[PDB]
Amino acid sequence: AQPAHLCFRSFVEALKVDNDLVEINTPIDPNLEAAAITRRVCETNDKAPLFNNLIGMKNGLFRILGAPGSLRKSSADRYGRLARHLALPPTASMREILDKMLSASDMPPIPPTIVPTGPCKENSLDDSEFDLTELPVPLIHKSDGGKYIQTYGMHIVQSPDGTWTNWSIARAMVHDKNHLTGLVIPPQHIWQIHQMWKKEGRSDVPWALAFGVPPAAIMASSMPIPDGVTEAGYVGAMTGSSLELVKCDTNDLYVPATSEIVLEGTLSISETGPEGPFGEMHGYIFPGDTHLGAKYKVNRITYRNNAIMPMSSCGRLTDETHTMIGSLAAAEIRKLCQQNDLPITDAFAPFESQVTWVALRVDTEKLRAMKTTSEGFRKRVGDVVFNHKAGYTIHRLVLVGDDIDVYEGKDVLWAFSTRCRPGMDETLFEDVRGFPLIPYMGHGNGPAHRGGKVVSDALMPTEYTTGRNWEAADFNQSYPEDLKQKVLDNWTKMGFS
Amino acid sequence: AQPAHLCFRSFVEALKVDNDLVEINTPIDPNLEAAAITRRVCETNDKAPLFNNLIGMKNGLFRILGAPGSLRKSSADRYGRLARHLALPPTASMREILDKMLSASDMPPIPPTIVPTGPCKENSLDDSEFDLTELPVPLIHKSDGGKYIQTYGMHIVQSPDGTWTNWSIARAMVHDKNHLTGLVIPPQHIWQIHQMWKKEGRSDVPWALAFGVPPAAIMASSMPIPDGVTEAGYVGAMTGSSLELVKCDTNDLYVPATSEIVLEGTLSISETGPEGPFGEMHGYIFPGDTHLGAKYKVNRITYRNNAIMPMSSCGRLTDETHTMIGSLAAAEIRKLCQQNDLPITDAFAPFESQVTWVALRVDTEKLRAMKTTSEGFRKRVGDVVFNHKAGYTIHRLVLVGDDIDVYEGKDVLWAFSTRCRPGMDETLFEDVRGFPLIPYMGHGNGPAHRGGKVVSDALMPTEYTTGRNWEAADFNQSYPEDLKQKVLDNWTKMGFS
Ligand SMILES: Cc1cc2nc3c(=O)[nH]c(=O)nc-3n(C[C@H](O)[C@H](O)[C@H](O)COP(=O)(O)O)c2cc1C
Ligand SMILES: Cc1cc2nc3c(=O)[nH]c(=O)nc-3n(C[C@H](O)[C@H](O)[C@H](O)COP(=O)(O)O)c2cc1C
Ligand SMILES: O=C(O)/C=C/c1ccccc1
Ligand SMILES: O=C(O)/C=C/c1ccccc1
Ligand SMILES: [K+]
Ligand SMILES: [K+]
Ligand SMILES: [K+]
Ligand SMILES: [K+]
Ligand SMILES: [Mn+2]
Ligand SMILES: [Mn+2]
Repeated sequence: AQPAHLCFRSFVEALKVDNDLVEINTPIDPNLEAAAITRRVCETNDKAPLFNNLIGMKNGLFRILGAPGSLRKSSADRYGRLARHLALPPTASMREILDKMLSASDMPPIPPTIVPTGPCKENSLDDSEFDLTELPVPLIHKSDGGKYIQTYGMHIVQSPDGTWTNWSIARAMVHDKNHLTGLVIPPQHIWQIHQMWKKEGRSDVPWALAFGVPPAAIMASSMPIPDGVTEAGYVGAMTGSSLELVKCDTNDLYVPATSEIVLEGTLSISETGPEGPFGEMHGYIFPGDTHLGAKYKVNRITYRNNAIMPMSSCGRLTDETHTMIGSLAAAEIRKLCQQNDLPITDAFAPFESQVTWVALRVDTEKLRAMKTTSEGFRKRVGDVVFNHKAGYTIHRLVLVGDDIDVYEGKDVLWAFSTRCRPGMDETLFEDVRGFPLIPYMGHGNGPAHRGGKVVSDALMPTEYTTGRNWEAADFNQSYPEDLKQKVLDNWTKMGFS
Repeated sequence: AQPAHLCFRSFVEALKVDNDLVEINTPIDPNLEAAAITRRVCETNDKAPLFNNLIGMKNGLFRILGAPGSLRKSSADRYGRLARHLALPPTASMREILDKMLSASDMPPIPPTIVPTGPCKENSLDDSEFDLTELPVPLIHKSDGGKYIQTYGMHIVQSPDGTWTNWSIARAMVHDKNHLTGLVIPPQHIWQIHQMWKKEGRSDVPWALAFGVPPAAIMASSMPIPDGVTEAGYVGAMTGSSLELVKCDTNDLYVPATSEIVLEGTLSISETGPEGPFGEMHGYIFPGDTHLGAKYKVNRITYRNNAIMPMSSCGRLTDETHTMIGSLAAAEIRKLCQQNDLPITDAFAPFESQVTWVALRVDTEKLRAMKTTSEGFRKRVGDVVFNHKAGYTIHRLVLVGDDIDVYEGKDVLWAFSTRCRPGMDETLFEDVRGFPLIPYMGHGNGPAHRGGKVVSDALMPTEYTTGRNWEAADFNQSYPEDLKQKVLDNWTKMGFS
C-alpha cells in the first residue's frame, strides 16, 4: 501492499528510496545507544536510522526507526519526512503541510472500514507469553526514570457512549511485565475520555496502543483537532480514503490493519504508578523528578512479522516534538483565529522558541477595517487562543504584519525584537491554563499550571490606521528592481560567491 | 609603511591577502550601486568590496571600501575582519576580541605622539576648491534623505578645557557644498562635548572627521569607553604603542597621520539642518522622516593619494552596526557589571535580537553566595546597566547561568524561551533613557526617549540556592562519555555525514 502515507512499512521504504534512511544491521544496544544515534541525527538533520539488529530483539519484537518526523539537511526538502506522512511531494512547504492537515476541518468525515484481518495480526503473544521488561525497549536518555516504549505510537480510547474514538500520542514507559505508566494530563483528549470513565465508575478504560500506524494517522494523532472528533474519520477525509481497521482480540476497539505492533488492555480508573522523569520537548530532564502517572495494563500483543517500533529521541532541536507538536498546534490555532473572525493568515511555532511561541501573520488590510487598537486586539487574540485547548502548549503569541514570513524564524525574531516594545506592547495572561512541562512553569517561580502567558504585539502603529510606513533596510526593499537585477546578473563576474 | 591595525591602507592589503576582498575596477555608481553590492555582501557574509572606479571620483577623491567590519562566511574565521582591526589572529573568538577591546581599561593610557606630517597631508583642497555635492558620496538606501558621506569615519572633538579629546562614529550626510548634517544625540560623547561648548557660548566647536583611520582607532571610536577618557590614549594602551597624529591645518586638533581623508571645520553651536531619514541599524527606513540635526561646516579637506573611503551599508543582518555597536556595548556592560560587584562573566548582544538584547552569563557559584532572589537581582542588574551610557542602545537584558554560551545565539534563545517565565521572571524599566532609533521606540506607541526596557531572568530557581538541577536532553549531556565517543567513532562507518 500500500501507499506510504497509509502503511508504515511502506513509509520506511519511501525513506530508503529517498536516500533518507541509514540501515544499521550490526548489533545496537537499546540501552542508550539507539537513542544516542537518534539524538545526534536530530541535532544534525541527518538521515533517519533504522536499527535492524537491536540487542534483546526476540521472536520478531522489534526493530526501531528513529527520527521519523525530523528534518532533512537540505533547504529544498527540509520537511520531506513530514511530506512522506501525507502523500505530498517531498519539497512541500510547511504552509502546504499544514493546509493538508487542516483540509479535513470542513469536509465530511470518512469513517473507517472494518476488515477481518491484517498484517498486525501476523503474530500474537498472550498474557502468559510476553514480558514487557524482556523486550528491547529503549532507555532514551541516561536519567530517564524508565524505558520509554511509547514515544511515537497511537493511544486509542473511546468515550463510554461509543460516540467518540480518540487517537493521540502521549508518552509511556514500562512499569513491569504487563503494565506501563504514562502521562495523562488535562486538557488532552486521553485525559478527557479517562475522566468520563472515572465518573461512570464502573470499569477501567478499554485501551489499545498501536505503534507504526499509518503515517497520516500519526500526524492527526499529534494534532489538537476538536473535542468529540474522531481522528479516524478526519484522516479519512484528509487522505480521501477510508482507513482500514481490524478489531482487537481482547476488546472491541479497532486498530489500523497495518499497525506494526499493537498492545491491548486497559487504562486504570483507579491505579497510578511512578512515571518519569523524561528528557522532554523543551530540552531538559530533571533527574529524580518522578511523579505518579496513569497506569496501563497490557493483556495482549499482536505484531507484524519483522515489526518496527518508531522512536522519538526528543530534547533539544530538532525532533518530532518540535516539527509535529509545534507546527500542528500552530495550524489549529490559525484556523481557530479565523473561525473567531480574527484576520490571521498564517501561524507557525518558531523552532528558535523551542516551540513555545506561535507567530500569527495578520492581514493588515482587514485589521485596518476593524478600527481597533493594540491593547484591544491583543486581548481579543489572547482570550481566543489561550482559553482553548489548541493554545495549551503555547506561552507567547507574536502578532506580525503582512511583510513577515512566520515560517522563517529569523524574520519572526527580527520583527519581535524591533516592533514590540517590552511591557507596553504586550498583555500578560495569568488566569489561563499553563503548560507545566516548560521548565519555567513546572520547575519555576510561580504556579505550574496557571499563567505565564503573553501576547506580544509586533504590529507597528500605522498597521492599525493608514498602512505600513517603512521600507526595510535590506537588499530587497532598499534598491530598485533594475539595480537589484544588475547586481545579481554581475555578481559572479565581479568576483562574489 | 605600517601594521594593518595601525594603518587603514595596510588593513585593505590584509583583507586582500586574506582572500577577503573583491576589487571592482569597472565603473560603479555611488548612487545606490556601491551600497547595493555592499548590502548583498553583508546579507551573505561575502568578501568585502573595494570600488576602485567610482563614477564621480575626481582628483583622487575617492575609492570606497564597503563592509569593513562585517562577517566572513566560515565559522572558523567568522570575525576575521574584526580581528584584522586589532592584530589578532583571524580565527580569534569574540571573547578574545572583546577582551582585547577591554584590556586598556586597567592600563595607563599611552598618549599619542605628534609628528610633523603624514600621508593624510599628501593632497589638500581649500575652501575655494572643493564642493561636497561634487564628490562621489554614496546614496546608501533608495529613501535616504541625503548622501551619507559619513558611516565609518571618526569625529574628533575636544572639551573646551582641552582635557578630553573624544573619537566616535556618528552618521552624517551632505547638506550643501561645504556643510554636513548629522546625528548628535544624548548621551553620546559628541553630544556631551557639544553641550559644553554651547554652555560656554563663545564659539562653534572645533571639529575634524577622519575617514580610513587606524583600524584599532575606529573600533574604540565605536565603543562606549568612559566619560572623560581620551580614546587615543586607550587605543595606545590596547595596542602597546603610541598613535602618531598630525595637526589639522586650520585648527589645533590632531588627526591620525595615515588617515585616508580628513575634513576640518566646525560643529555649530547654533545652526541645524535637515537630516535623515536613513536606513538604520535595526533594519528600517521611514521615508520622509526628516528632522533637524546638527550642522557641520567644512573648511578644508586633506587626503592620501588614491584615498579610500570606508562605508557601512547598514540595515538588516549583518553589518558593522551589529558586529561593532552591539558587541562593543556588550563588552563595556560586562566590565560595568563586574565593577559593580555583579557576578557576570560574559556578555554579548545576540544578532538575532537585532543587537537590542544583551545576554549576561552569570557565575552561579558567586550568585549562590549572595543569597538573593530573582526579583532583587534583576532589579540590581537593570539599575546598573540601564542607568549607564553603556546600556543606552540595549532594551532587554537576559540573565543566563553558566551552561550557556552567550556568544551562541541559538543557546541564548533556548534559555530565554524555556527558563524565563513571561511577566513574573521579568522587571520592566520605564524611567530610564530609551533608544529612539528602535522602531518600537521612536515610531511606537509610547515615549520615544524613555522606558521600554526589561530585565528577563533566565536563571532557574535552584541556580540561586543549591545549584543546577537538570541535565540537558541533548547528545552532549544525556549520554555517557564512552558511549558518545563510540557513536562519534562509528558515525561515518554506520553511514551518516
Ligand atoms: C513525539 C511526541 C511526543 C508527545 N508526547 C506527549 C505526551 O507525553 N503527553 C501528551 O499529552 N501529549 C504528547 N504529545 C502531544 C499530543 O500528541 C498532542 O497534544 C495531541 O494534540 C493530543 O491529541 P488530542 O488532541 O487528541 O488530545 C506528543 C506528540 C509527539 C509528536
Ligand atoms: C557603522 C556605525 C554607525 C554608527 N552610527 C551612529 C550614529 O549615527 N550616531 C551615534 O551617536 N552613534 C553611532 N554609532 C555608535 C557610536 O559610535 C557608539 O555608540 C560609540 O560608543 C560612540 O562613542 P562615544 O562613547 O565616544 O560617544 C555608530 C557606530 C557604527 C559602528
Ligand atoms: O514528554 C514530552 O516531552 C512532551 C509532552 C507533551 C505533553 C502535553 C502536550 C505536548 C507535549
Ligand atoms: O544610524 C544608525 O543606524 C545608528 C545610529 C546609532 C545612534 C546612537 C547609538 C548607536 C547607533
Ligand atoms: K489528536
Ligand atoms: K508594537
Ligand atoms: K568611543
Ligand atoms: K527564571
Ligand atoms: Mn483528539
Ligand atoms: Mn568617548
